[PDB]
Amino acid sequence: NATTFASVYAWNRKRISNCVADYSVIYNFAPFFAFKCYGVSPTKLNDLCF
Amino acid sequence: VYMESEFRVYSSANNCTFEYVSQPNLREFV
Ligand SMILES: *[C@@H]1O[C@H](CO)[C@@H](O)[C@H](O)[C@H]1NC(C)=O
Repeated sequence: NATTFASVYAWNRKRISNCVADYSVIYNFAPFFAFKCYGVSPTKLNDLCF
Repeated sequence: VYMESEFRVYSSANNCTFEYVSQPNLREFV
């Protein structure tokens, strides 16, 4: 939901920890052009822990 | 301190993988 994203050469990174990783809120945004996952499965991503 | 305007305990910054905040004659600790 950020209003401005950084450029690709100066990409900004945020750390997510000590919270409830509810990935279901991501789907409320616009339809994603690409949602390729590697290793992890988006269907049961909430079931695993990281 | 000469309030508490200096934190020269550390010299630089790094990963900073974790952060936690809470409330602070004999006080034992383990
Ligand atoms: C968050 O997304 C909504 C649309 O899903 C948008 O209307 C809103 O402006 C966004 N928030 C910010 C702070 O831009």
